[PDB]
Amino acid sequence: GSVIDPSELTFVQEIGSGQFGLVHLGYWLNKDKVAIKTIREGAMSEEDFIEEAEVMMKLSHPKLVQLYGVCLEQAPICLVFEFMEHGCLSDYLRTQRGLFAAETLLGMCLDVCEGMAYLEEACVIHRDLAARNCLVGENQVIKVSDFGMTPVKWASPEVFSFSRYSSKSDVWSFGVLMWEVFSEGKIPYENRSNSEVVEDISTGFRLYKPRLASTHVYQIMNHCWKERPEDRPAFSRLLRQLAEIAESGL
Ligand SMILES: COc1ccc2nc(Nc3cc(C(F)(F)c4ccc(F)cc4)nc(N[C@H]4CC[C@H](O)CC4)n3)sc2n1
Repeated sequence: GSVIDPSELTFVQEIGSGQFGLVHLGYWLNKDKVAIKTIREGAMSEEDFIEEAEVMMKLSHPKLVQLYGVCLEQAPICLVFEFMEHGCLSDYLRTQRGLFAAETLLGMCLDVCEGMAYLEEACVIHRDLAARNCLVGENQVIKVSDFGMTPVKWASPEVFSFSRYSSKSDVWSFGVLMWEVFSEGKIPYENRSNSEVVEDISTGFRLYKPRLASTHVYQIMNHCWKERPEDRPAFSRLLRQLAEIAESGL
């Protein structure tokens, strides 16, 4: 990827403050609107932070966020991404609650599923798929973000007990992301501790069917939440199941 000099960035407004660093609305070259992600000094190594960018810069799909480049010269170092006009999906769903047709919500799931099928094919495991790590562009296009990395509520049981990450553990997470979309940004397992969530899931409890989700939609969420990873569908199959409902039973 392209190396960006710090002098080429204009920081306009701080919009986010995470564990791994700050996010700012900015401009590159006084031209392109960008989301600038500054590393949090100490909280993560520059090597790892940079390697995430490298991974991302060679994964090209319409439903995966893109970078303009990396700014290494002046610490704190940063990644420079394209600016997604409507911010993160979890917040978007929350602020637009009541203004969504079920068809639109299904389309958002489809967008995320297309990007995840691409990642799955590339043998790239996300590890932290959640509405909070998806972004909203124009005409409500959803892109997957933060997908180049090396939250118990989105973790499959084999992940929360044994750290067995896989594309099928991403599918469990996608099921929870589907629940977030159809509940229009509710927090899954609200006010429950990790111990309680683990126990509930190990018991057979699953997130309740949201009002805007049809029976078929909920059947698909549940297939993502099967106990054994091998009983869950791959993203490339989920994509077509989700598309078939868009015609039939919403
Ligand atoms: C991978 O990092 C990236 C890449 C691109 C990108 N684009 C972004 N755009 C916006 C736009 C707006 C907005 F202001 F235009 C906006 C806000 C609310 C709303 F309802 C509608 C629009 N808010 C935000 N907020 C951030 C979301 C992600 C979070 O971790 C940090 C805050 N990002 S972030 C980003 N990160």
